[PDB]
Amino acid sequence: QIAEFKEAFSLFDKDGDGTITTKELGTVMRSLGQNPTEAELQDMINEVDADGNGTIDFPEFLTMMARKMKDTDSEEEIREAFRVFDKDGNGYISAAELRHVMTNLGEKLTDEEVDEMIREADIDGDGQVNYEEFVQMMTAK
Amino acid sequence: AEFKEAFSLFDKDGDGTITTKELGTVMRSLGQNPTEAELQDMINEVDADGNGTIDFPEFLTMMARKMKDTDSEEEIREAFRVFDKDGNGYISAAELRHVMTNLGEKLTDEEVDEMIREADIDGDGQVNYEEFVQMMTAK
Amino acid sequence: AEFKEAFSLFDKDGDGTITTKELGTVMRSLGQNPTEAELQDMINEVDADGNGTIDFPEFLTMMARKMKDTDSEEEIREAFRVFDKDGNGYISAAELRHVMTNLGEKLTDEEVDEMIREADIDGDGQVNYEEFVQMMTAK
Amino acid sequence: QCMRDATIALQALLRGYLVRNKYQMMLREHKSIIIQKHVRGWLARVHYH
Repeated sequence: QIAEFKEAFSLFDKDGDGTITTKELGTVMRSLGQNPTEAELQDMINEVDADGNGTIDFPEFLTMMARKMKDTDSEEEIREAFRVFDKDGNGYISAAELRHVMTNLGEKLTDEEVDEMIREADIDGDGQVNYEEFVQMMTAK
Repeated sequence: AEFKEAFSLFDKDGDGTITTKELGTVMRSLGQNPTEAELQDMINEVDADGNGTIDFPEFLTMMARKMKDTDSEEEIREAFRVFDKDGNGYISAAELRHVMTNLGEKLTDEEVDEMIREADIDGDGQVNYEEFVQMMTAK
Repeated sequence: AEFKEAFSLFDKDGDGTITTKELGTVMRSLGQNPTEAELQDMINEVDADGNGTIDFPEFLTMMARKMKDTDSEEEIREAFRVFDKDGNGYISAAELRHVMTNLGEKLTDEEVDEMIREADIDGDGQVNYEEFVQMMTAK
Repeated sequence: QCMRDATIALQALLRGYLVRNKYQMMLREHKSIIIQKHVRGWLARVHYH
């Protein structure tokens, strides 16, 4: 709870001012555990207080989390997902195909986000990924 | 209803073009509802005769030329028949399959067998077609 | 934590000044744990640019300016990892050498070798890190 | 739509995984720093012990 989260907050505070930049709201939520979309963050970064604010304190954030808790919790449910590239039902997809789905489809990720992700994803010597194991690792928490 | 992002989900390769035969599925992905006939007429009224693929500009010009007919297909919310005349509110699964697979722009039997999964059928052999039309669209 | 007596043991000449490169060691003889980075930042935020040595007054003014950061380095009495998540209470000697000699303000392999003298290692190859942190600090 | 929703969930989860890894790595470096530092407080051990 709040002790691990305070240590996460104290790592996001870099200046040591007690307050983190409002831009780093969606990384702090995600660091604690949650997954939120960057739309959901925009719909709860707005306020009359935090919309006007340049930085946010740990009491403010704890207040935001309490207000939006249900929606915020709803982001942690997803453990199962389905994806094609595999049509033949091998259970495997290439790293090229994974990069194409992540960077070319949906909200779109960057290549740097995908390159970051493939530092904590098993990839065999063929260059393929078991996508059932990959979904389990990403949801793992 | 043009959407570049929808085009970029049909383009998978990133060539900037999609096959001329994926035109009906792209219009229908967008929001529109054109017949397979209307889709062919839209292609045939352009000298896209020899064209194997379409770019987003070409697709934009076709939708703008045919906006009125294409918009008409997303007006409707209710659907009558003309199959029933008694006004029983019921149609036989045989007549329902016949209108779907024998009239108009025919569905396959496998498409129809999918839509009659979970659809109740009485001891006469008739289905409530109002519930069946609602269950197909309202999903 | 200023101490004139501690300064008089660094001053071995009775000049009144000590070398600017013995500033980190003087802080860590007083009490204070400052990082090698923190030590460089405190020197760099004074125009002690050309200064070859520091007097006790200069050292006093630096500690008073930086009291808040420097005090923080002597709060900590415990030390969790974040290199066990299973909660086995054990870490491999390989991971323990890697954090020490590859992460942060890197120790030398000879320094790490000194700290693993008389440190028990099982048949898996793992060390009780809680005992190892206590055995390093409580001395 | 269902394929697009499955892709957005995948990249939201990936973004939530990445930051946790990046935080975890930062904590590993920060943990090393504060132990390396406490050991080099043993200039004390040389000076009086």
